[PDB]
Parts: sequence; C-alpha cells; structure tokens
Amino acid sequence: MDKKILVVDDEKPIADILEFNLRKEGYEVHCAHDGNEAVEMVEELQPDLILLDIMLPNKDGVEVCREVRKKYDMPIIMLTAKDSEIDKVIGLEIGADDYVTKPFSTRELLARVKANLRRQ
Repeated sequence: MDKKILVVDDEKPIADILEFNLRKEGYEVHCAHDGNEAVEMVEELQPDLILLDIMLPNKDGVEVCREVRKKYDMPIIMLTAKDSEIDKVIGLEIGADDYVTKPFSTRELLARVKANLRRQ
C-alpha cells in the first residue's frame, strides 16, 4: 500500500517534476490543476497528503485548504514563493500543516512529505 499523494498545482512544469520525483520515491501520485478538480479528487481518492499551491486560480490555495478541512484531516503542505512571509504563515493559520518554498530541492520535498505523513 503506497502512500497516496495529491499534487494540486496549475504550473504543469512544477506539477510534473513533483509527480516525477514522488513516484520515483515510491508514492502513488495524482495531479489536479484547479481547486474544484482538487476538492473533487480529494473525496473520491482520499489522499494521505496534499501538496497545494497557494496561488491557484485566485487565492484558491487558501480556499481549497479551507474547504477540504471542512471534512478531511489529512496533511496539507502549501507550496509558496520564497519572498513572501505572509504566504508561508497564512496556510498554517487556516488548517495546512506545513509549507515548502520554491524553488525547493528534491531532498527537501521528500523530507517534508515524509515528516508530515508521520507527524505525531
């Protein structure tokens, strides 16, 4: 039973590199490119962790996080820019469990995903 990860990002390039490296590490990965699709997939897939771009189609990252939390407790990691402090802080305030700044190394990505899947 491979851990299931939902990558929610509209930047095909970054989204695809996340999928490449996670599958390579042995995760079962699914991708969503907009909020609605994500919330949809979340229910009929129930991923063990969601990687969520905070800047989806208009603040949707925060809104996606809020909706999902209205019914699910799985770890959510926000993907944010390096130069905005508020983008990093806001997610943890509304239900997300962690954040990772771009650009990020594969080493950081995998460590963050595993640490969050195994959080006490």
